[PDB]
Amino acid sequence: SPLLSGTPPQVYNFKRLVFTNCNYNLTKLLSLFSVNDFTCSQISPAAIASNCYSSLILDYFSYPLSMKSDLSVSSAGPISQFNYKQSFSNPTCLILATVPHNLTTITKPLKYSYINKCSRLLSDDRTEVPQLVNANQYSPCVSIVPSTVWEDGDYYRKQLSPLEGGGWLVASGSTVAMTEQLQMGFGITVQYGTDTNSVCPKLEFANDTKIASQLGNCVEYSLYGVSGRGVFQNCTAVGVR
Amino acid sequence: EIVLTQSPGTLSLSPGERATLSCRASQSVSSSYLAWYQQRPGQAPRLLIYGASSRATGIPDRFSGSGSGTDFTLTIGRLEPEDSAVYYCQQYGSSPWTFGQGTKVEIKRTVAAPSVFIFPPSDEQLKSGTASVVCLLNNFYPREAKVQWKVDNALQSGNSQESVTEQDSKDSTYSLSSTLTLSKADYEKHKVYACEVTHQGLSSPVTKSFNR
Amino acid sequence: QVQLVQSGAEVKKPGSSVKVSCKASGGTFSSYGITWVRQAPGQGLEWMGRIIPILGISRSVQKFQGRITITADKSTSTAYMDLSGLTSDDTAVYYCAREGGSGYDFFDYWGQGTLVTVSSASTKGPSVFPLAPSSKSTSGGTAALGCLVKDYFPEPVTVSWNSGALTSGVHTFPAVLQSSGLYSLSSVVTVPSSSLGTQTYICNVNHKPSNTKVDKRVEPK
Repeated sequence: SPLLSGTPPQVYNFKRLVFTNCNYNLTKLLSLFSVNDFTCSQISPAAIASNCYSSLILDYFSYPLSMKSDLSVSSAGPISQFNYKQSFSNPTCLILATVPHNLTTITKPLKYSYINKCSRLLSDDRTEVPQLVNANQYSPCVSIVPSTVWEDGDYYRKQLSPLEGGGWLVASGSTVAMTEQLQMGFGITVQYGTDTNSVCPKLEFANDTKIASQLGNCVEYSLYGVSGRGVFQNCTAVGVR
Repeated sequence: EIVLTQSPGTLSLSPGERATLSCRASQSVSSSYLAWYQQRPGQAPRLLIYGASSRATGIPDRFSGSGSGTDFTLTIGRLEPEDSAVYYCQQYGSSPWTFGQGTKVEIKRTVAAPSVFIFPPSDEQLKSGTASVVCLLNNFYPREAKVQWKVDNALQSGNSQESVTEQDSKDSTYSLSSTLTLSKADYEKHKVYACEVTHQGLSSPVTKSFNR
Repeated sequence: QVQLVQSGAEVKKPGSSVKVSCKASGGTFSSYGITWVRQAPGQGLEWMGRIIPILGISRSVQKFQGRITITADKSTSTAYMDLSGLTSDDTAVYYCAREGGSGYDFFDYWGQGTLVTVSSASTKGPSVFPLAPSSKSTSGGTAALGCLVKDYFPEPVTVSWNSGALTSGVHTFPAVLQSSGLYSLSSVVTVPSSSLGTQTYICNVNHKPSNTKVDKRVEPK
């Protein structure tokens, strides 16, 4: 539900939703979008729809289809290196979706911006060390870069307080033109458990396994952990409900 | 892109008088995103005010900065003769960053009865080319000085060319160099050459004499 | 506090290429852009572009886009523009200036400036002209003498006296166009050293295009 409101944040400032105990129907979400690129690594794209995990992590942001190439473990550009890197250790699906007209309250950020470069200029003479984002890490240059970058190419720098470490955590930002429909990117990072799994598809039983439409037949029953075999019937209530 | 107005432009003010410079913006800019610069006669512009409020590190706090949203005013509380310069308001607020038209400050101190000298042609370019005489008018205020060449006691046409230097940072005075280049051969019977000066300075037209 | 030292008046032809080189005296391009700023002769400053050698990023104004490449060599720490494909209308003095970042892009320290002069006419040498001090002048205060520079085409010519020593009464007048595209300017100095004079072997002139230097001695006639 919180995914369907407000202005979704830019790529380097992706919000997170961690689900450690619930039942998920993903197609009940993807039906609400017009899915465009469903690419998954270390688990099949269909397999991410029905199997139980230990924790399901979902990240969402605004990412145009113009540069779907940058967002994967393949690229060496700035999207996967200074903006958003997802763990290669555990399974990972990546959806690149689109908002439809008939959907409401998904408001439009003015433009898609990303951190082009993030370096540190040492407190010594002129030595430079790039900053490479580890597993999700919010890209430590995120302090200077505002939520959205203003112009085509900008330049944000700060001076770390002396020791630590005298090095200008310099950063730059670059934007891309607006598209008529908000084009979003989602990343699911599921990881299994030792022997406990607590997020599973919501599987509902049908009227075959229903007490009604079976009155008068000898049936097996399993009600809230009490199992046996018998015949159910309709009668006036007794005992405490 | 923001076209922007400035102050009236050339300003005549005595030392110790407050000076106000305006900077209206045609398009709205941020309340504090404009920087007032000062460039001296013949040099590179030096930052005076940044953000329309703060002062540049090492700028005497006569140069107050204020104004917000549309109109930005630079007010110089006291004026010395080392303020004669061109001031530009740059709005680093929009894109691309548009410099101001620029205002010229002229510090109004003295009227400097001028000093007129001739430097008549000598035998180094009287041995090639076209010679030229010259009239130096050293130390004079203000720029309202006119020089007409007099040749053999006969007045001359518009074949002159007068160049006047900008006021000195401390002297605040305006020196001139009216020149009369001539055909290299034409120095026969024109025994005398002179420049006639009319100024706020000195009662008369101060004419001169060459002979030699 | 880094002083910025630039290059010298390129004279190019309408349809050429100029690499103006701004040097970062210190050895230190820190987190600090170089922004370039035009100024047409007798006019008001513009913006032309910005770079950061720390990141190699460059940005240019829309009008000058497709004609300008602003680069910098972070290791040797020297920044350059290269205005290729330029017309006669770009004859202007170009400054290089230090950025500050995103919300603080005011131009702190500036370069001396490098006048590009672009028209296929000529390059002509500073023919220095007679000085000839006036005899009967002031009673000692100001004995005026000046070594004139006429007949040269491309500006600049800096004329210091005493090779940059006598800096106290060197009045220099801006060059004014003559009948030809050439223009002329005059240098004068005041001496109290009336008869003889101490240092009178003076008048160094430097022409940036021609690279011709002329020194002459003043004699009271």
